[PDB]
Amino acid sequence: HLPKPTLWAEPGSVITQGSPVTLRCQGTQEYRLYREKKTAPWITRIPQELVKKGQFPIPSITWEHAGRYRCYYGSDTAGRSESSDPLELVVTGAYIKPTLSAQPSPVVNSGGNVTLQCDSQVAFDGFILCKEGEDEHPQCLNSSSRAIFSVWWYRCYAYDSNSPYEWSLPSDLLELLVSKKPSLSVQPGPIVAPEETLTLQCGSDAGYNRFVLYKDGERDFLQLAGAQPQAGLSQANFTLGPVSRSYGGQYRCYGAHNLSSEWSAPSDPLDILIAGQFYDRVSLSVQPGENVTLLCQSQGWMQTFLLTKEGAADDPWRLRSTYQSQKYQAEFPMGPVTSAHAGTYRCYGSQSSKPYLLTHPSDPLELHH
Amino acid sequence: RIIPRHLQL
Amino acid sequence: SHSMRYFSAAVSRPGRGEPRFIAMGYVDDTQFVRFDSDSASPRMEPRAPWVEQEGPEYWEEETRNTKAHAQTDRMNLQTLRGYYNQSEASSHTLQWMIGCDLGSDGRLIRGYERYAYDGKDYLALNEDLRSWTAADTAAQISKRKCEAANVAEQRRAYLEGTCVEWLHRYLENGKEMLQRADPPKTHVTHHPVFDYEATLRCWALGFYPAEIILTWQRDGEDQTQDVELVETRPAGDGTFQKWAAVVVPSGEEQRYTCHVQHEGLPEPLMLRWKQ
Amino acid sequence: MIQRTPKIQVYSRHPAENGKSNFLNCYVSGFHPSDIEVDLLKNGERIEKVEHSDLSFSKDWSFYLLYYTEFTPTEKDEYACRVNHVTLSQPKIVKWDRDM
Repeated sequence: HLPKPTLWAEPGSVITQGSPVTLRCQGTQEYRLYREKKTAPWITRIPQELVKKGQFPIPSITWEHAGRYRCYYGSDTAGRSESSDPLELVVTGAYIKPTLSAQPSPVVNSGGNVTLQCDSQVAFDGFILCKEGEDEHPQCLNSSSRAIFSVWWYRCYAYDSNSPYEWSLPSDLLELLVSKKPSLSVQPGPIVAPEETLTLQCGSDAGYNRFVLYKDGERDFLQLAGAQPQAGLSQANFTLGPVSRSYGGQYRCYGAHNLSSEWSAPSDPLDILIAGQFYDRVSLSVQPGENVTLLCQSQGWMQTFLLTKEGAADDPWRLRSTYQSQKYQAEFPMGPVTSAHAGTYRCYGSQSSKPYLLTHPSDPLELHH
Repeated sequence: RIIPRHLQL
Repeated sequence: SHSMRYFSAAVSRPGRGEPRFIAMGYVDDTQFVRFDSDSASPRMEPRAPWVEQEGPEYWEEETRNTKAHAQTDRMNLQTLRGYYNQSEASSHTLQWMIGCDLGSDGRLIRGYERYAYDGKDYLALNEDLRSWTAADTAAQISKRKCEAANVAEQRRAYLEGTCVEWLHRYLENGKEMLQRADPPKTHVTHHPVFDYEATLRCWALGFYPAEIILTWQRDGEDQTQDVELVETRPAGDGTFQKWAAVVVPSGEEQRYTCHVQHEGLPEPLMLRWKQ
Repeated sequence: MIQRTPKIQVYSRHPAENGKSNFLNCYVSGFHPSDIEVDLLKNGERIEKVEHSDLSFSKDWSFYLLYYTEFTPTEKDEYACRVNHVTLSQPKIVKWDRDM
């Protein structure tokens, strides 16, 4: 009769439209529930057999039920107790689903902060970021068509302040993201033609099973797979489809274990370059135990020139170009062409404003001694 | 009395 | 203090025909002129008694200019679609607002012309009536056009001239209906939510014009933190209505008063629940 | 492209008293775009003789509208307003309350 009771909802206070819920007040048996500002007629229809036990079942929730509820009890000596803490029963599904996006990257390492923004096409004055997970119920926190939050699975709702207990449809589940770092490799090389196909082997010697691939500067994962360690290393082959001008960039991969969901440390940056993105071609010539030095030139303004060898590639030689004879060139010293270098060579051109983009390959230079 | 001309954007 | 405004809206419907153009005119709530492109014969049709007394040349020139506005705004829909690189299958809305405000004396104090695209401000005419304000880089193009043609001079000429003059004329032809001040009929209602709490609601019905101030006071002290205040809604017969409710504990309900202020009131009113 | 969900008010023209004629009003304000369906419901059934004011928009470019029809209130007769809009993934039904 003295103390305030407890008021909660099962299975929760945020319910999808039509789904059942069960309000619950608990003090010693004569409870009385009410809505704060507008009387809820659905309460007066609950059987007294349930009201005596603090069970207020809602067989199928609708918009007339959402609101702020309180509960008090006690009578007939020092009767009234203070009202229970307010329970804001919410119904979802009123509007379209917003878009949850992590800025600037969904990959933070540990003990850090990330910014999660909730975008919409309807001008609302309220957005909330409910944090999902496992059987411990999700928590939530309040905020023209954008909301900014700063912190297992997040998802955001949108609501109009004229009906603060009728939220929008739930957004799509977003999952965020310090072991020994994996290894990144690509075959045949980091330079790839437009219609060509590429693949990225990623694995480490710390015993992971599932690997993921992330290009620096992109919303979500690009691929995901699994593997098997026994005591040493594991490996997963990523697969990028027909490449284009938009595929060039820096890539990193990560790995995880069979059951746990905490990932590794970032791999080393893998630079993927795309060729054939310029019309002005290049020219690989040779100036001359022979102390030789081949030259790579072009007509268009190329900031840097690359040099590659069929074979030993994954070792591009990038030099700064120079202006000479109304053309742009770069001399690559070979010195004595031993039996080891002894290769077919190609050279590319590149502008600094388009770093991960190259021109067409030069015609192959058969360089033997 | 409405304005005679509309603007051309 | 009065004013006169003209509104327009052009909505494109791809695959469903030519974009629709609607235009309307008000004196300070009061629609007196309506144009619809989806009507049988699109004309500038009257919507108030004090405007039907105008001759047929009036309606003839009004309909002519309004048709020119319709075609011009349809070309604007196509043009702005070109500015924003938008698909030809998307529906878009272009809104327009012109008007002039007359102070207590009767001389112009403010005039404006505004353009919106898809519910967002696009191009505004500044208060000096000689400069423009663009919202985005696409609106800068329309701004450069208005600066190249120097249409701010014709716009200022309408806002300072024709707008004020015809506002006076409309006010004199409609003095009995527009320059009236109907005070709100007021009463306070009581609604229990449960024991130990109640809802006091202060009503103001059938008043004109629309502006009104409803305030709740606990022992002569404003309570504008825990008050529901609905936006002024029309009754449907040219009048307006509004209420304001506050939640009070049972017993302390005589300490609350509703201070209501309205133009048509000879002096501000103070209300208290009577049961 | 800015979208705004409509805000609904279901009210009577004059104070409600059973038996005496009155006007049921559904004032729908603050929505964008303008395409919208509004229906007056009596006991859940659609009232057919429903009129509406001329479509206009507010200062913030959001449209507003007023629907109305003659009716005689009763102790048991219930009225509501069903508004469907692009912003609403589910039609909004606002009941008539004599105290609001």
